[PDB]
Amino acid sequence: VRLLESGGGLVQPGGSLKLSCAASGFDYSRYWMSWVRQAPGKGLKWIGEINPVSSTINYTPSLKDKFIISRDNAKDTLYLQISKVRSEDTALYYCARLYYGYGYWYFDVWGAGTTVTVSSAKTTPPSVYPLAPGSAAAAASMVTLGCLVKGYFPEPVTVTWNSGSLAAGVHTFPAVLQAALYTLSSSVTVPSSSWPSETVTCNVAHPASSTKVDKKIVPRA
Amino acid sequence: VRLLESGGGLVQPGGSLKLSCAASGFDYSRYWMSWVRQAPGKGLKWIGEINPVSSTINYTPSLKDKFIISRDNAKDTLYLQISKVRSEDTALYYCARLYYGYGYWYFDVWGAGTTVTVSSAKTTPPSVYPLAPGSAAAAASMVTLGCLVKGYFPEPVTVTWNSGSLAAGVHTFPAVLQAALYTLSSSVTVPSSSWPSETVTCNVAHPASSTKVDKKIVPRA
Amino acid sequence: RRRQLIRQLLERDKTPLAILFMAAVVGTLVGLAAVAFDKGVAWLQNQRMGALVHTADNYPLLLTVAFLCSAVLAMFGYFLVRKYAPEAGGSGIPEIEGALEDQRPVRWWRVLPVKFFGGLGTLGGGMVLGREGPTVQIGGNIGRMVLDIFRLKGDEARHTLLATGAAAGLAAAFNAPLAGILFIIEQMRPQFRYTLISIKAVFIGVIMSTIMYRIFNHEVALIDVGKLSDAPLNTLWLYLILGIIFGIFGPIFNKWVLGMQDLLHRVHGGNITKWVLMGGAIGGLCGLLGFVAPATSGGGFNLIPIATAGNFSMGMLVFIFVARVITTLLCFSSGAPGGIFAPMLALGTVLGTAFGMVAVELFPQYHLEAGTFAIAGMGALLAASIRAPLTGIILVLEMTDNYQLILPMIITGLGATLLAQFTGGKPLYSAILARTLAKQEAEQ
Amino acid sequence: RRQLIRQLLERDKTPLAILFMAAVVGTLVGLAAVAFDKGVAWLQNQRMGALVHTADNYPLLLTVAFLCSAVLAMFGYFLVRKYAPEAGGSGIPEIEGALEDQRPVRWWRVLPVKFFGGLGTLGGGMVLGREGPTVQIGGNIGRMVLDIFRLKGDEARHTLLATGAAAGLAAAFNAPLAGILFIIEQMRPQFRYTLISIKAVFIGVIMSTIMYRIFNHEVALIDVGKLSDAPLNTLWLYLILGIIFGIFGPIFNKWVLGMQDLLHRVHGGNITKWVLMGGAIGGLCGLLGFVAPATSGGGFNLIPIATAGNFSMGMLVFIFVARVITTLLCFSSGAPGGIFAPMLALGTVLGTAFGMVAVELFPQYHLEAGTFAIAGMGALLAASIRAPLTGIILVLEMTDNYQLILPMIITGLGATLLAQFTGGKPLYSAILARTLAKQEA
Amino acid sequence: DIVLTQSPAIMSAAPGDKVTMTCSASSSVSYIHWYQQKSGTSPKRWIYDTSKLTSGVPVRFSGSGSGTSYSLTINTMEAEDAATYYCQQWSSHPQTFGGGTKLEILRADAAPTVSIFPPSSEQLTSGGASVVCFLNNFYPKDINVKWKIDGSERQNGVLNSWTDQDSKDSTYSMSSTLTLTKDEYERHNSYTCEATHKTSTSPIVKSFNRA
Amino acid sequence: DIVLTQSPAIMSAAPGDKVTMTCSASSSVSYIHWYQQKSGTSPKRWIYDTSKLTSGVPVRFSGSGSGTSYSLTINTMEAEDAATYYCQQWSSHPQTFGGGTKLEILRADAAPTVSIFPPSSEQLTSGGASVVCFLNNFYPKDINVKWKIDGSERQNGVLNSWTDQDSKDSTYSMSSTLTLTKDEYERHNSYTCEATHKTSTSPIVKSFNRA
Repeated sequence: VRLLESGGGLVQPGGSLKLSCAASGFDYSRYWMSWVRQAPGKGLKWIGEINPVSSTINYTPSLKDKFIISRDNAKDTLYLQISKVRSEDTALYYCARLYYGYGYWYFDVWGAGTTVTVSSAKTTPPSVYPLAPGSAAAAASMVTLGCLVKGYFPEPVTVTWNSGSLAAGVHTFPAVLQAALYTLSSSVTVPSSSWPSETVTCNVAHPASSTKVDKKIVPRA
Repeated sequence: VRLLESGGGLVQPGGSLKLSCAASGFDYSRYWMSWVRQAPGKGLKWIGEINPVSSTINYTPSLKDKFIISRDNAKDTLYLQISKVRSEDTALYYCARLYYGYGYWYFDVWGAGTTVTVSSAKTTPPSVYPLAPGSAAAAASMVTLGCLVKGYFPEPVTVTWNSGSLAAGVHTFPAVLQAALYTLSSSVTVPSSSWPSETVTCNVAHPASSTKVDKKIVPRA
Repeated sequence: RRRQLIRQLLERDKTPLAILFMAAVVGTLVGLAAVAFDKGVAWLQNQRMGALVHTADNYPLLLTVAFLCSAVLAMFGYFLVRKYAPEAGGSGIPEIEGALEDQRPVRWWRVLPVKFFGGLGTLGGGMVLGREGPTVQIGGNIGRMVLDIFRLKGDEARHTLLATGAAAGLAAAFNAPLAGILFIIEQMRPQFRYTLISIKAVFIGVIMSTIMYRIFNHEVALIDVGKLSDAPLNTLWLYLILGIIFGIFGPIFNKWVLGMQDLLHRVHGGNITKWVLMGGAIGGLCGLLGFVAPATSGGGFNLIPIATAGNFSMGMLVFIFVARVITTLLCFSSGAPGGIFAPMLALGTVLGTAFGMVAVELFPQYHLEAGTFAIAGMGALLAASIRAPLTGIILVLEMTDNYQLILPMIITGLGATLLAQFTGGKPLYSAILARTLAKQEAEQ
Repeated sequence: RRQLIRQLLERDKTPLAILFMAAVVGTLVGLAAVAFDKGVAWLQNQRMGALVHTADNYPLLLTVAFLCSAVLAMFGYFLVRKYAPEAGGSGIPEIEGALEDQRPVRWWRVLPVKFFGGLGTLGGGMVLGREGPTVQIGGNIGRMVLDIFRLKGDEARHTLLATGAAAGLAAAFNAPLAGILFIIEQMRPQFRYTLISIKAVFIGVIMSTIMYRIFNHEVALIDVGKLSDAPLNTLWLYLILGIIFGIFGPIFNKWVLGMQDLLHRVHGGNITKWVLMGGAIGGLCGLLGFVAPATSGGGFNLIPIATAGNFSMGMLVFIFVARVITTLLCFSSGAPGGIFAPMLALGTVLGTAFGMVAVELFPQYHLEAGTFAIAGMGALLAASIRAPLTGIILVLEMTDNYQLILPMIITGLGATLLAQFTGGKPLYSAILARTLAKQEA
Repeated sequence: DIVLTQSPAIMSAAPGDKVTMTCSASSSVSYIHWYQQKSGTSPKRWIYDTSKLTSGVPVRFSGSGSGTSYSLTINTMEAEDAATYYCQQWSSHPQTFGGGTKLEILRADAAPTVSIFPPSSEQLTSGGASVVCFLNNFYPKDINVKWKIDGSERQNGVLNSWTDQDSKDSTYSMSSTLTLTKDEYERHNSYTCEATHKTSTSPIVKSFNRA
Repeated sequence: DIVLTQSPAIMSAAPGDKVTMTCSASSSVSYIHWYQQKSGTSPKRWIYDTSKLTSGVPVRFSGSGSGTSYSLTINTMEAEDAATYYCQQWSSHPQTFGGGTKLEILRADAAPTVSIFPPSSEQLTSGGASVVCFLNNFYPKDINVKWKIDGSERQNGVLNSWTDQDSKDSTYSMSSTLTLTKDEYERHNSYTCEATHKTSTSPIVKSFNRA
């Protein structure tokens, strides 16, 4: 059974959008469906629920038209409209299948989720800067490299080393926001023998702005 | 309920084509589905049937693989794949949902049909030419116009007038074949006090090339 | 007591072939009869809708041919009962129960034509009456006829073919084979002595009349309601309450139907002319109501799926219940031909949904659907008035087909039977037999 | 006439004390059956756990299959022979007698004997049901509370004995209506009128069903999904299927009966030779529960597999023949555990067999064997134990294909008729007659 | 596979006539069905199990018979019944259909409406030249078309096409189409279309002139 | 609505250790549910109705309680047990979750592999200069960072970013980036980067000079 929700992304404050959770691998009727959002680095909150015949739709204590839950059994999909949006609505939204045991209800199965970002900041591609060690660097057992992905909006970027084939010794640190732009750095630690002799490249994709960049780490000559 | 079969058209002799038939408006399980064909200007011959769990599939006196019938309950679709096509296999192919009264089974709801033409020739989108009357015409209570559809292969086409909102007073004449190409014309008849003072357009649609042509009938300059 | 039982146990389930073959012929006749009967009532309800079409303009003139159509059909019904067979008024189940205790006669030559053509009239006019009454009673007589016609001997053959007819009667009325049988072996049987009712013979009867029903009524169900939701364990207690509510109400209803019999006996004073005329007045009212608010009148099978779906508002439900309680009494209590079985399903459905609705908003955490409570409460009034729960539970189960709700259905049903007992209520069918038997030791 | 009027108004009047005690019986029966069913699984589990630890050496694993079941069978047969001989075999014949007062209800003895006895025979994967144990245990539990609470009367005696037996069947099959209907179809003295309060039986069945559902919710005993419908021009084929079950029903009865006798010679009533023969059968079952699992075990696992039409015709015939044998060897040899269940598993197998032949015979009928499987499931119960109304409803409650009601009845009845006309007898009443006549000999 | 042969392959009656067509089987069958296929339309299950009508079938229809013989009967035919009716059995697998009974309607006369059309200037930019002449709504079906380029008769590849009988007015319609080349067309001036029908002794003509 | 607060917000335990979080409710609740959310994935249903394990949960897990106080437990922890555990009631409407308890793999202390990087030549060809300083592979997550420009402290323009615990060795990492204008960066020479961990009293200085 698979839950797969889309519709996330960047929205302007006081805007609105329509997330969609498409279901596969079970009789989509018979089941109650639900939305649960998770604010960044915060707790899980219940948005609402809806029965198969869509004849009962319940929301959380939250003002009037804010959320409009609907479903289309014919397409096997669940919808959620969020209205007059603010920064608080910026969260990861999972849809969920509802079930019981004794009759005390649980959120059975979840989708991966979609991230809604609510900010008036404009979409901005990242600048990628290779981090080769300085001319004073006395080589140890290993060697640390890296590249800086500064100045982008919004999340996410994906940073993989040698198209992911250099899977080990990586650290892609959380991004930080400053003045309406994001910044993160990624470090790959490889053995003393491994670089500069073999070529180390970082691949940065920021699809939010159609940015695909490979940036090669060459030593400071 | 509605059975809307498709994927027919032109095949070279000895080839193969996969017919679909997309159900909607009933629980598509519970129902054996069927395929019945009708060669032009002739009668009805059953091809095969298929119980919902695909555990019983029966065909008509044919060859060991002549026809192949399957179904995707998740898509609600019924399929027919025909092998090594001779000219007897040139027909209109109906998918029919099967049911019974006292227990002797019948063909409950029939589709619209897809037409399969086994021929050497090539797929040719039609040409559509508007036919307003000769400049000096005795335009009485009723003005008759039509449009000419020619140079297409294969069959069929559909002609509606003003997206079908114009229905009464229309004759669409059966296509005639000349040098491996078909030709027909339709003839709408409206009040003289309703043209050119109003838009009259013919909507020719040839599914084989996936081509629509919409020709507005301009009074001759 | 020991050596006799060994002879008995080896001679158990031994039914004479003659009885069994005659049980089969009973069923067939009962079914066809019930089929024909059901085809009659529809045809008559049809002409009645055909008249309203002919006079669709003039508002008060349409309301007249609504009343006078049902009136004339009711009057023709009440008359046939009063003039030719008084025993075949009301339900007819109490009469058959007595016939099994040998304390009632089975005037087949009389009842068949009276009940059949009589019912056609009262049911055809759209009065709030069931088909069971007619079909169960007719069913018994059909079974008595073939006993007489083929002059079969014995207690067994007499009780059995009387019973199998009664069962095939209920079965053909509800497309409910199991319900028919269970009705006979839950009520119907002398609850005070051991009877020679061959249970295997009842079966063959029920089968044949069910087949006969299915020949003419295939592909369309009496009640379609689709598969409702399940019932979680922590919800069951709500069905117990629903049962208790039916339990206090059950006998309160019985007193009303009983009292209303008497209170309407004064209006005509046992006089055929005043009775028939009163009869047409109720009938006419039903045909009138079968237009101005059709939910109030009629058998009630139409509003069952509509209520279960939760398509009525709470206001509209309360109204329907109150108006149906009234209409159900006026028709049955006034001794018109036609059972009170069916309207008692229609009544319990309406109450079940009412309770469901209040539950739903009271307990959002339970994720309720009133339709589950409607189905639980459907055969609940049958379980607290007629006091045949096992028959009511199965009858519902056979018509609604929501087996997953078996527990709630039992819990409510039993909850009704217990409180219906502890509030001093009596099996409405047995209470009427006792009333008519005591009235016979009073005029004699 | 005047006594009937006093009777009719005093109808369905059950003393509150009986009813409250009926409720307490059910609870106890359920819990017991629940715990019993959790035992059998636990023991079948360790049995699979042993085969894991010796999965390499082929004949070595076949030994721990045999000796595992043997030791559990021997523990079973012993507990019966040494402490309560009345609680061998099914136990339903015993309870039927208890209702005719022609049998005692030694509850102090049977409960521990039947419980821990069953756990052994069932746990070893022998071809036996749970009903036997749960129905009998159910009755005893109801007798216990009569005695412990010293309740007076025939009503109170017969009622609490019956509601326990019903709550016993219910909890064994998650089938509330089947339990009730069993009591009021067989179980009741079919020759005199009894004071069995039907309303009281309900309360018992309810409580033990709730008890079952608390511990076993969300998982059904038999899942089979919604099968196809049955066209009227098809019904006659179910009549034939019934007649086939009808001729075979009593023939089976003879064999279970005769096999009881022919196995009584093997041990001659001697506890030492009995128990050792008991472990030999048990061992064979645990052995067969690996080399061909369909031949051994209760049979609930092969019902859905047969109904789906997943066996071939060959595989079916084999399974039937093999199960005929294994069913007799286990039950006829007086091991604790009912023959109810394996008779479902027997009828399903025969049902499918008939279905398959029908399918290719009549392509015009658009058949599905699974419909004939479900018709034939409770058919052997209808021709051997001769309780069709209970069989029909038991299937209906477990398979949930109400649309097949008419075929199910027609087969069921077709079975009961021909099982009657070929001089067969209610296998449960035939055994009571056997034990009562052996008592005055 | 039972071979069903249908009584009249084509039959013609006038509204108000009782009509009975037939289905005869090579072997014995039971509970056959009937399908209505109206012109250029998918079949519709009309009658089933010998005599039960589908829902929404007018009561004028009825089925009957047994064994080898089966009949469909329209008691008082109406003109909206112009279809081809197929019988089909499935009492013996595999199922098999009949050949049809094209029911044709006899009605009163109706004179054709003639419309002449010159080649469009689009088609002239294509090199071809087709002069189209509709003759719509006439009864009976038999009609004679005629082509006169500059008075002189032409038959060098005209194409005729008739509709099926109409379901509501029971009339026919015909299209006649003259095909030339650009220069061929342009080396003539006056085209005419001559229609000869039962309704009028003197032929109806529609003509057009480049001049 | 009902409030659920979880006891150890964050906690650590070595593999094979009795792990025990609490879920205390504001009002009275019955039959609660536990969810296991690993980093960067769906929450998964772990424990339901106070105590029932889900179809696939290893038996080392368990939970119990009643009324107002409930708890989850791991007899013998594993690596595959590090995640946030979210309790959730629905005995009252609306349903509410806990704040979560984050379970982390406790391990032997580790000193950071400090690395300092000079602003890329490209970033400078844009007017900006970021001095990255990586603090990699250490335990616990407690570390302090201090920048020294020309041997003098700098608290303005620094951005630190800790990773969550490592999936291969369960050591934290951190990155400190100091950001300047080229002009500002170019009027200085020495750039130092100090890590004040638990594993040493004297901080691991790593620096470079523009000469």
